Amino acid sequence: DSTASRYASALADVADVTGTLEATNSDVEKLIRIFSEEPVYYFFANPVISIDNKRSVLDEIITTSGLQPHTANFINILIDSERINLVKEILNEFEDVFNKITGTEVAVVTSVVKLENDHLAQIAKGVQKITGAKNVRIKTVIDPSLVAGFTIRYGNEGSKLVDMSVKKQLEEIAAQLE
Amino acid sequence: IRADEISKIIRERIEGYNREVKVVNTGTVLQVGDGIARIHGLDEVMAGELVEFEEGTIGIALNLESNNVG
Amino acid sequence: IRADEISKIIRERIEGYNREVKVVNTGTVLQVGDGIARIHGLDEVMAGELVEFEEGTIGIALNLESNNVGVVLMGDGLMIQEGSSVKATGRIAQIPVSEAYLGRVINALAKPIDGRGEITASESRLIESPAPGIMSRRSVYEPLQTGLIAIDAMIPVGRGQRELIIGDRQTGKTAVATDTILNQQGQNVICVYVAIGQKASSVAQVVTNFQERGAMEYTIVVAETADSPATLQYLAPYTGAALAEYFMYRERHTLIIYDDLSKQAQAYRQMSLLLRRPPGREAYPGDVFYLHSRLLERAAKLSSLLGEGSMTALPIVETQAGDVSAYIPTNVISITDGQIFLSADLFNAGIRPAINVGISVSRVGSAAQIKAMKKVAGKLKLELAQFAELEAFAQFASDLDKATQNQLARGQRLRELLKQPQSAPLTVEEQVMTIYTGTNGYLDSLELDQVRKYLVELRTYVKTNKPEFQEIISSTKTFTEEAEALLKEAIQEQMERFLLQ
Amino acid sequence: YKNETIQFEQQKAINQVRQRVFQQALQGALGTLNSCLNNELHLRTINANIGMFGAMNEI
Amino acid sequence: LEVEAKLAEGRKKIEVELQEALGSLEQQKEDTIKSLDSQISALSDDIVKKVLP
Amino acid sequence: KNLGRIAQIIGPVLDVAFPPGKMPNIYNALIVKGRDTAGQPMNVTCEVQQLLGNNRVRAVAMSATDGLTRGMEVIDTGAPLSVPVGGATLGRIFNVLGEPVDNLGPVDTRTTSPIHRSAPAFTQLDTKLSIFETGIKVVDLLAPYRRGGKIGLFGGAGVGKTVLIMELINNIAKAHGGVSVFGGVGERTREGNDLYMEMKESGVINEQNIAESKVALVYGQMNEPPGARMRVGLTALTMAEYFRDVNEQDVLLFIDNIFRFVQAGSEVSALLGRMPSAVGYQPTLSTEMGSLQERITSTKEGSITSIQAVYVPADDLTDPAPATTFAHLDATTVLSRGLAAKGIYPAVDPLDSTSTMLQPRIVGEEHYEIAQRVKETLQRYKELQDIIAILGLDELSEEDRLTVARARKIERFLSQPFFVAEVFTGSPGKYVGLAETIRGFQLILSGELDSLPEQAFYLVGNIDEATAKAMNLEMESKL
Amino acid sequence: KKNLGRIAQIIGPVLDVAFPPGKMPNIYNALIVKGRDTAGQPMNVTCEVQQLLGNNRVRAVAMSATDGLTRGMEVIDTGAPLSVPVGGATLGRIFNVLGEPVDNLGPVDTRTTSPIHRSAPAFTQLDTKLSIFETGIKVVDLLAPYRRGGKIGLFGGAGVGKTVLIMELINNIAKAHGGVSVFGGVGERTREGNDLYMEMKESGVINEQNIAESKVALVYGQMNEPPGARMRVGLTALTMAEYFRDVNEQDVLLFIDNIFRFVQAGSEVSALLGRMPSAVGYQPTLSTEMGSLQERITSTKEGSITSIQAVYVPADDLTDPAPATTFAHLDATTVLSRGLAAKGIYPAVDPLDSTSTMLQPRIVGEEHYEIAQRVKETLQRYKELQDIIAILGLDELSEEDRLTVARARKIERFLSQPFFVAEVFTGSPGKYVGLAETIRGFQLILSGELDSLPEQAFYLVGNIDEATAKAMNLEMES
Ligand SMILES: Nc1ncnc2c1ncn2[C@@H]1O[C@H](COP(=O)(O)OP(=O)(O)OP(=O)(O)O)[C@@H](O)[C@H]1O
Ligand SMILES: Nc1ncnc2c1ncn2[C@@H]1O[C@H](COP(=O)(O)OP(=O)(O)OP(=O)(O)O)[C@@H](O)[C@H]1O
Ligand SMILES: Nc1ncnc2c1ncn2[C@@H]1O[C@H](COP(=O)(O)OP(=O)(O)O)[C@@H](O)[C@H]1O
Repeated sequence: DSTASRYASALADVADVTGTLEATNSDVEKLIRIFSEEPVYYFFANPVISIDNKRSVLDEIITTSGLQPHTANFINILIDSERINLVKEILNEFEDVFNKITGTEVAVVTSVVKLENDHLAQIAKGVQKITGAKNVRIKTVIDPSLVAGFTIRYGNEGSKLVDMSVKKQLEEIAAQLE
Repeated sequence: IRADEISKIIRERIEGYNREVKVVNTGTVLQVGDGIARIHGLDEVMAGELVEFEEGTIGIALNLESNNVG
Repeated sequence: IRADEISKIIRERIEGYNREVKVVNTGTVLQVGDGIARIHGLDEVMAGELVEFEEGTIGIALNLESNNVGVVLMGDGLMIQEGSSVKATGRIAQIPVSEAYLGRVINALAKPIDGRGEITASESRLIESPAPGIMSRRSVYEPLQTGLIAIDAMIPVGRGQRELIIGDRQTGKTAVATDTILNQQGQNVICVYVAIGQKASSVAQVVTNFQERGAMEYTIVVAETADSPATLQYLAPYTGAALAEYFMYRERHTLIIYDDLSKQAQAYRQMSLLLRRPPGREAYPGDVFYLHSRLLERAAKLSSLLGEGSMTALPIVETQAGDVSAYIPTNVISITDGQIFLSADLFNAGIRPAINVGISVSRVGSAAQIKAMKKVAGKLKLELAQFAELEAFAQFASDLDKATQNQLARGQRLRELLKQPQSAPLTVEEQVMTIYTGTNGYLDSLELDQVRKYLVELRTYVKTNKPEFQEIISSTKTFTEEAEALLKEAIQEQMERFLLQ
Repeated sequence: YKNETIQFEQQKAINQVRQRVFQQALQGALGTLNSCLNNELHLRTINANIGMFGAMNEI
Repeated sequence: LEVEAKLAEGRKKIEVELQEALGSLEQQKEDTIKSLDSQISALSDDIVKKVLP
Repeated sequence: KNLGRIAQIIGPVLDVAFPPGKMPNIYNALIVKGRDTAGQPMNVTCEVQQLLGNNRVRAVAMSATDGLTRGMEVIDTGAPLSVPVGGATLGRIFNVLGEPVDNLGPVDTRTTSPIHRSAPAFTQLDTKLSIFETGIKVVDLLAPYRRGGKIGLFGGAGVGKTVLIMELINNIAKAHGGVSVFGGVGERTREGNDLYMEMKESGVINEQNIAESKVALVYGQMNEPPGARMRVGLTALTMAEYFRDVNEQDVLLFIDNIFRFVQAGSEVSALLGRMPSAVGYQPTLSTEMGSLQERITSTKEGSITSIQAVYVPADDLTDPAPATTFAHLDATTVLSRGLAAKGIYPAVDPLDSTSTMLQPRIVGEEHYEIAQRVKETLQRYKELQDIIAILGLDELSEEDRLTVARARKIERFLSQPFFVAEVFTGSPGKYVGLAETIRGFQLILSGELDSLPEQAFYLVGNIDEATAKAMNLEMESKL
Repeated sequence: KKNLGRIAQIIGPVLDVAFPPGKMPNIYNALIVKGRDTAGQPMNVTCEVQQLLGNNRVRAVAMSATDGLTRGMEVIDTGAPLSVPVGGATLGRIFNVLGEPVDNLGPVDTRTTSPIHRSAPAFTQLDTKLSIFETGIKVVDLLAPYRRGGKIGLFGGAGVGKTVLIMELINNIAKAHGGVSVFGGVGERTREGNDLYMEMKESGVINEQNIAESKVALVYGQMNEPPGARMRVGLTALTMAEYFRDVNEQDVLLFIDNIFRFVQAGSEVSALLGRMPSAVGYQPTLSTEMGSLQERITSTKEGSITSIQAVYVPADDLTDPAPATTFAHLDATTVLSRGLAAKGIYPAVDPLDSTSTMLQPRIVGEEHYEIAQRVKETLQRYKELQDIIAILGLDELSEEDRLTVARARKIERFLSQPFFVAEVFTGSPGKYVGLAETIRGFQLILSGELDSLPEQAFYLVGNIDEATAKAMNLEMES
């Protein structure tokens, strides 16, 4: 319930009531793509440089990159209310707030081997059963330290997490010495 | 941490910024409890101007911070 | 014997393991600084769950926000990488319990720090098991013995009653605690000397004295190194409380010695401060009241419906410069069953123990002490209070009234009865003997400074000549005319023996 | 008490030998991980993940 | 003084006996723990079979 | 819905969130339920004080913080908490939320008054002033209560206040045929238990058959959260309120301690995002005492007489909670560590303790002269005593040397034993009549019984018994 | 070798360093910073981590003067906790907060080094014997016996002869018993540090040549030092001491003075760490840090680390927490009341609170126990009469109480131990006393053998026979 989280919530809520849901989604994707470079991020983050020049630059980038007027108006409010210093975590949490309001449950299931995509859909259906979420945005990455087992991680960010790779060995080496 | 960090007023804000003006007519609560309340709006409010509350339980305002009047 | 048989037990522990479907809450640790771990993620974590790190220095989750969770480091985690998968344990700070603890120096994570070997234990006692119920419990109607004279004389302790020792430093608080522990040698009393936040050399000294006195066969010392993390240093009294609950819940009445509790408040203060939970007054967090409330209210007397045992408590709190208006000795006096003081003046002035009953008080009274001492000297507490005032009044000693002269020399000799040597725990029947010797004015005519010698002569004389007295009264708890007769008889005899000479 | 300290050391040494045997178990497990094929043991991992997925839906 | 010094001497002798018995037990335990490395390989293989399904 | 999440839990403060469809009002009972450590259907009740924006609210819980975990459901009852009140709600001991904690049969929960309510305006307050005698010597002499008033036990560090309440309840619960109620508010639980045992003993609970019990006990633990303790007084007050308006009988309240309630309010207010105040407390102390001491008022509809224990920490008066509690009291009894140290009980310095009902015309203009003479010689002695402690009584001049011994007898004479305190004293107490009191004091202050030894006045109920003990003391001066 | 990178923030003493996101260093480990200077970019900036603070950033404590460095300096993670030279390399060498020899001698051999801090020693690795040795200062030897291997607390305010009492104690036990004698100076007046260093050089317990024959390891930390340095020198000195008690397996004499300055450095660094304050001003963690510095002192199964710690009681406030932790944490409290020094006794030690658990009959002999008793009862009674005798004069007492006041002031001036090192300060070449004195001066005072010689006739003389000879001299001069 941070400031970045609640500003993200305001943006996702105006997108949800205005029907600009996925438009603002792709828009914040390209927006954080633009904020990836620290020159322009520092240009906005510096409070020394003049606010009218900053506003002109923002509206300029808005017109050029062809963005939603909602996120345009939003980041104008952000530079006005000075919280443009925080846009990194603002948008980085806004994607997840959008995922929340769209119910899409991002679940990073790492493992040691690139699992069969049917089994990805299988555990996707299983975790949608255990969650009730709209989507389960299945995410995978090869982890070598994980020995063999499936290693899910779901919930809000990384809260709920099941493994079978080293956790099996951890079970054995824990419970043996007791 | 900021004042009026409530995202409902900010939803209204990002809907209807597109002007350079105020909100001076009336306002809404932002925060309330223990007989005090931090409220939004009615920007011209005199120092100690009485406040016509909802449910008529009127009060006087002494904190009048930027986005939030107490 | 090693590596020659244990392979089959290795197979037994391996084969038949869980391979569970345990979905767990797991947190990526964000902000560890100075004994705390403000951890990112970790949503469904019960406040009070132990949280397993990379390390093994587990931690209790005390506070929790919308983003972070205030988690402490029971065991200081000296190396924890940021973003480490710090999952909870699910269970809530449970404590294993057995009668095989009876002697092992045990750490707050239930761990034997005795060197005696690990303990098998079955139950999982909660760390916040609440107080016993209001209707469920009986009044403290039964005596529990001090071994020290003046406390059982005026300000009685009772089984289930939670008297509070208090006083300045270096005035024998831990000493009178251990004395009233190893008083309990045949009273079926478990003692739990929970040592908190002091010298491990001191706790080694007290377990040395316990090994001398044999009392470490049944007592359980929860040590707390001063280097132990302050989360552990405040946690340990809750562990001792639940461990004594383990024995009181069967039938077995017990006693506990927190030692001290002021360091518990200080360590808990440190944890709450690093947790940024804001301080109340005197820079403490406000709810040290609540902490000690939950502690001491877990110490009471059972009734017959659930086991009629007791958990009489002795939480020593430390007060600097003889104050009472220090914040923790202001909370604990409201939440204790009366308080006893050890003034530095009374200790260094020979009254050892130093319980000046002018400020000392036991707020359940005679119903928690024996009927014999009741019928003898219920009144002696207030008599000695008047003697204390009048002896302060007898500073103006020019022409004292003859009656107040009798009263002052009387209470003088009474106060001299309340002198006792170092670690000489008198029989409670002997306390009845000396209390009747005082209350019946035999010593009034006698020598005023040789009353200690009169008493040791008298107690040897009765313990030899008429030991039937102490057993008949200990079987009846009642000061009868037989007790009177044997008493005054040996009184005439030993009064003769010490008059000549 | 000193006699009991000997049995304390005995149980501690039994646990220490058990810990060294668990280190040897970690060694043999790493050897089996090396001799756990990137396709065969991967297929075993996928099948075990599918069975664990059925267990998860049951959970 | 007599009984106290006698018991102190007896306690010193018993402490010597405890030190000797403890050294003997610890040396025998370390010897037997270094011993029997084959059961370690066998139990490691059994753990491999338990973990790998 | 109204189902929300609990975003932050820090101590017994619970930051509950809610969807923007519903954000409930203040003071409303919220109940997270169905969860515990054992998978139990354990519920926790939590009421709301501050609602911190974004449709979220920080609440205080009336049961322990353990059990419930952030991101959990919560069912607000759409209403402020309501306490089961009625004559069926006598006898049994019950919770702050009203659940019978006597562990036998629950009372019939059908008439539940809301726990937070309006305070009676003074147009409803019974302005009828009245006099009360309660049989305890120093009180019914010098701090005579109003049968209708508010009665304060300004106690020190656990000295004579609770035993005073036990004695006084024992003496007046039978006396007042109307309803009575003890409110155990943060009381020490084993001494509330001892009180409950004494009510079982003296049959005021009538343990074999209840709801004829004109006494009604409600208790809240020390070990309970301060969220419980900061409303248990409101629970007891509402039970008395129901009996004062609906039943509109003579109602008797004995809450202990009010400062427990104050400390619990301070305790949660530090947590629930609010500043501190002057030493001790919350900045809402005055309004807390306002709610209480405006709701405990003898009404023109129905009388009430609430006594209440006030433990001051550090045993003083400049402390802010007694600095407003005196301002909200009318029958003040202030105990003293000094008079407890000299064993004199109740250890009230009569200097500090006064009452509005000590007017001469309303106590009897000779009783008032008794009271004035005792207060005069007593205060002069309490002045003189340090000069004594440096220059000797025998030096300290005769026209005051008589008065020092006189008032020195006076205070110990008005130390009188209690029928329960005999466990602490040795002799069973006495229920003293005020005529006997003023008679004995008209002997002492005049200087008729200046022949008696002073300790003949020690711990004696009546002055004729003091003469009897005096003859016994003289007899033993011979023997 | 480990993570290189950049300091992102420096805030006076404290510093916040960012790092590669992969591996942050340990907590409590050290790391140097290269940084810059005027001439050369020396590794003078040693540093030590305190709090990993988000965003792959660690908030860390400095050890030296920390101007001239900036954000973005080339920080070097050394990974390990702060190592420090140990061994015979210590012996005699006056080395500094990180172990480097600042005695203008050779850089000591790093072949044996040890980390700065470690775990607490074990419940079993505590000793058992209540060890007692005397010193030669009679008030101590009367009523505050010294748990050797335990902790010996020196309390008092400022300007009350506490450092001077430590100089006298080390002046005795430097050539008295005990093996290696590790003095540490936590926040010492550095001119006085080199002063007693020169006293070691002149007294020869330390060695000019062949310095590895010293049994003395004077690792001072001067008062001038930055708060990290003052915060760490205690851990350095105790690392030396535990090194010797585990490797020399020696009874180590552990003069340290004064650890209040250490915990004040802790308070000062916490105030920039942003940890919320505590009682009256200090760090919230004073309890645990004093617990560290105490519990890592023990008398081992073989090394009785006798520690003689001073605590600067600030403004003579006993209820301050910086005392209130320590004299729970130690054995022999010795508070030095300033008003006694105002009267003019040196040392200025009350009997009432200056105490020990060594004062037990079954340790000191019941005879010496009751000796100390019969002193203490009388002097406590004298205080109880003092606070009402000062008002309203002398003779309003009894004959008994008048005689008791006389005899109590007899013991009082009788405990005026003339100090052997204080000759250069006052003029009197001090005296040495022992257990025959400890019994006999008490015995003559309490029996009433010496009962007519005036209050000057046992003033500033240790030996009671010396008091008799002084009485003879002053009676002769009339
Ligand atoms: N009856 C007694 N006779 C003589 N000495 C006593 C008696 N009771 C206690 N003492 C002494 O009190 C001294 C201090 O003991 P203790 O440590 O319990 O005091 P304390 O105030 O608890 O100190 P701390 O709080 O630092 O532990 C001991 O040396 C002990 O000898
Ligand atoms: N025992 C003593 N003998 C002679 N002179 C003394 C003694 N104690 C104090 N003085 C005088 O008082 C001055 C300062 O007192 P003192 O040296 O005791 O404080 P200190 O030792 O510096 O205290 P600390 O070391 O705790 O800071 C000394 O310079 C000396 O002149
Ligand atoms: N002179 C006295 N008369 C009666 N009780 C006394 C006296 N002195 C001390 N007490 C004790 O004080 C206790 C009552 O203290 P009180 O303030 O009433 O309750 P609490 O201590 O719980 O606040 C009694 O239990 C009794 O043992």
